[PDB]
Amino acid sequence: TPHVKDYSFVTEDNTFEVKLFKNSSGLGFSFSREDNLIPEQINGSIVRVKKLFPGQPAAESGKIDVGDVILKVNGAPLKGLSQQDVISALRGTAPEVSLLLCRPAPGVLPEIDTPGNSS
Amino acid sequence: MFRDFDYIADWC
Repeated sequence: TPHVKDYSFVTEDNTFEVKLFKNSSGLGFSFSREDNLIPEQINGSIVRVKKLFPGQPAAESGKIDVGDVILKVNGAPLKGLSQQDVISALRGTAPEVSLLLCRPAPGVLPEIDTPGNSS
Repeated sequence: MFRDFDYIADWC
């Protein structure tokens, strides 16, 4: 799995904060919240990136991958969150969007694969 | 089992 590194400060066994800015219009990235790993503890789901295109706010952000793990959103822990709160936070009135990004090691979590062939 | 509770379909 040829993986090129961008910055040493960025590893796969640590958490790195990700700051963003308010965007406009819809149609863009998508956040998946469908859990199935440990659905034993209701009210405590998690959020992850499902789709993402190059040149998008999340793109220029610096670095993102389909599966990223957000631990905190502008100070909103994954402690019981509605399905309309996250989105609202993405465009919240806040001045800036500061969230924590976590990227565990390869094996802990599965790999997301959306439609599209390969060649 | 072949069922759920809530779903999602919102993006930006």
